[PDB]
Amino acid sequence: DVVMTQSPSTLSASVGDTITITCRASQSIETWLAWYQQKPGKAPKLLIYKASTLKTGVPSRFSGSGSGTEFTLTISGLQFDDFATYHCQHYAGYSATFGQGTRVEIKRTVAAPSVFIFPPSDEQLKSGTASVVCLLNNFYPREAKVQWKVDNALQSGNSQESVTEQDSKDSTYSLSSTLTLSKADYEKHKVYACEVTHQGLSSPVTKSFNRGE
Amino acid sequence: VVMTQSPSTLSASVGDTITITCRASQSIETWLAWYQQKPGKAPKLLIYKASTLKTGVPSRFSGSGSGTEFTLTISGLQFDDFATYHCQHYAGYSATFGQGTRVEIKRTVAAPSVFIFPPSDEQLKSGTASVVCLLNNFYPREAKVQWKVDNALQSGNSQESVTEQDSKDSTYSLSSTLTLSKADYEKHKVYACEVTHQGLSSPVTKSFNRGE
Amino acid sequence: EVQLVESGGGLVKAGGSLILSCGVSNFRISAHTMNWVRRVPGGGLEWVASISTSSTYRDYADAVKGRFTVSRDDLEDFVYLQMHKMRVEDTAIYYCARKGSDRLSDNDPFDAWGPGTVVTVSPASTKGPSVFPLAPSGTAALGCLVKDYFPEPVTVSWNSGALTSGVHTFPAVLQSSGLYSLSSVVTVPSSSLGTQTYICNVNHKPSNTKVDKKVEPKS
Amino acid sequence: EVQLVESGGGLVKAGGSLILSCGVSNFRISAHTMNWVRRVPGGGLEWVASISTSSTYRDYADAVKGRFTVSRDDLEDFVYLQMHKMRVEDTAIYYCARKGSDRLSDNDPFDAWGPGTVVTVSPASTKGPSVFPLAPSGTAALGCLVKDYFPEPVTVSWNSGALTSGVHTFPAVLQSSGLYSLSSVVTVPSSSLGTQTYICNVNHKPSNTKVDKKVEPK
Repeated sequence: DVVMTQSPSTLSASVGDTITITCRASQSIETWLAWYQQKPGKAPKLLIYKASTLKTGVPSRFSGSGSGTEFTLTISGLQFDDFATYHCQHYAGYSATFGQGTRVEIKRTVAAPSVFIFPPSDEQLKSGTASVVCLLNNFYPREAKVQWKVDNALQSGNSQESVTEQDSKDSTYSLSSTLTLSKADYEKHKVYACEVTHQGLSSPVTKSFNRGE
Repeated sequence: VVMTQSPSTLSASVGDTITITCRASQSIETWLAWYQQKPGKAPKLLIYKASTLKTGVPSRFSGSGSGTEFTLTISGLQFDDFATYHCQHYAGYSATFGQGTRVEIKRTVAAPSVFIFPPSDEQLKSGTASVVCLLNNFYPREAKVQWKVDNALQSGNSQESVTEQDSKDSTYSLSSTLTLSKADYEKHKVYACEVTHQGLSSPVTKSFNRGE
Repeated sequence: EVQLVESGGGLVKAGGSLILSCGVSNFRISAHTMNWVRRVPGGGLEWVASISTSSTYRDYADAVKGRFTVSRDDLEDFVYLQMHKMRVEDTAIYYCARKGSDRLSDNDPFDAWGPGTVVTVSPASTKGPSVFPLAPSGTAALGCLVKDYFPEPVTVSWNSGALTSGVHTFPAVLQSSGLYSLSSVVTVPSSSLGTQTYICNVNHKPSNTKVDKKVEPKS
Repeated sequence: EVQLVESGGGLVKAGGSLILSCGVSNFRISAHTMNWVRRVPGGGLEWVASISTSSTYRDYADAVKGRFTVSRDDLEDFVYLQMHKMRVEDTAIYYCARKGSDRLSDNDPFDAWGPGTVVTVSPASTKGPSVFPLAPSGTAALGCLVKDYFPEPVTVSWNSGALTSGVHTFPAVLQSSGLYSLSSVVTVPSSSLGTQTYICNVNHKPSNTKVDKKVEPK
């Protein structure tokens, strides 16, 4: 029944900043609230429990406050190691409910993606499969939408996406979308196109090729 | 404790009285059970403590023996009784089974008819080559199928499937499928399956040349 | 250092079943409520199930109630999660998490976590077969190869059931790809290969697929 | 009308792990020793494990000692079998079976069996990747597609480590086939596509595979 909402969903900041993330509960939970840090591919780590108690070993720049339905995590003096996802959690006797998570990232200017499309190689095609690749390079922030069109027909269910972490040099992201088809399905169509939307783009960007280049 | 069943395969006719023997490498007193199992189904306990019949089991099943020597007897074989039978020594902490005895319907020896099928051009174009070797209407069931590609013996790239005894003529049929990628297929010429069976005086080879 | 480790993750098809377990190092689970949590795509955490001490109560999230089961083994310190009738939205990283236990507090957070195990539910619960001919080249043999389908079974007839003498349809075999394959063959008079047409009718009910394939000599 | 049902069967690669469960219908397991048995290809049966009432004893066949674990849940009537470091000879049909009460007999047969679940252990624990080019056509992008390998990870470098500026190697994705795939891309001056050669070096340690692939305009 208890719903937890974190604000904001994504927070852009710089080293040294003091940042705050808030967690709001749909009903009073006293102070039965905990905060967790999680880095990609790792397990969550408890930072703060009972709203304000700091777990032993956690640096003093982390602090928490609040009660009833409103809680706040504060990081005083952001360090590089602190860029990660943070989760709030109401914990009860038998169940637990978490927030949607807040990703803290390195602040930089908005950058629209550069889009490239790659047809399948003849070797792979002869082997019986066609992988068509769409690349979105060096964009910020991370949210982007990629759609595939084959002979102007919108595709669904035959693509997979992968996204990098913030680049160590320029703090951008890159994303790949791979459309996988059989050789026969590939060869019964001509125009292959990738369509991209991103907040830094005033209108969608399309990159395409004709089979048989 | 090692358990040995005799025979491994028993050919019999409806109405026969048959016996299966189980020998233990050391004394197991009377801690022995017999199970029936049909293909694709779970085992069923027939007899335990060497001679006690489980409730519901027909009276034509009986068991005897002790120490290291035990016998299962079926008096009046019915069709439903053609199956595999297992003996098992059971203790509090460990258990071990025999290798199993398959009871089949007796008929005369029949050599297989052997056929080989190259992959279709459609599948080849799709990127895979399935080469099929068929052994039709043979008895008994024991047969050996080997694949040779440019006279090189293949291993690990084929799968076999075997039917049950035909209700009409009591024979078996077997398929062996050799699966290769298109690239591996097209770097060789001669594809052959070699078959060994008791009904054949010498192994039989069926082959083709790729592309003709 | 208190440690937890999950096992049993992998690839399953929608509608299938998968069981995860969790072992521990340097503590006994008996005094702790144990939990399963999953990280979904998008980065959010999602509580899945909990089992209290002495198994007095077992609690499940709404999205998994009736499909998942949690069990505990306090004597050898294992926790289990059975997942049945699995859906694509079950794809996630699954962690086992310990709830704290204090003689000084009646309600504790999740203070120790395992590293997680990946569970992937592929969207296709069924797949129709590809049908290829086995060309015949006194008595000749021909047939149909029915490859790459899921799940069992496939039904094969010949000439809409008019031809049954000498037909053998083999038991399906499970290929290394996780898909099934079989063959159906028939022996016929060699002189009839010019006059009679031979068609295999393949039916795969789980995917509502029907294929009729004509088998002729090749040249 | 006494019933047992196994669940959790499937395909696993040599060295992997798999967990099976067993539920029951029309009786309670608490008074029964519970057992796992397997039928191997060739038709022979093989006892795998047993767990007595109150879990006072857990017994394993030698061939699985140290790799398998059996557990029981008497309150919801479940039995579990964990299988780790699995070998090809673990391939079999697995059944759970009930024995009589060990508080009442030191020697009982398996009087009720489930229908079984199939477990297949493939011999190949590793598989090397196929490397295909992503060919280019001011700034151009090119790369390598590294497909169909197991397990993780794969390392990609460019020009034996001489080229590092503008390289992005994406996280691997798990395909429905059970194999991993990734891409590595690099952006370069468009004028250099004639003069400079670009080679991606792919290393897959688990299969001792190394591939060098030249990416040129088509």
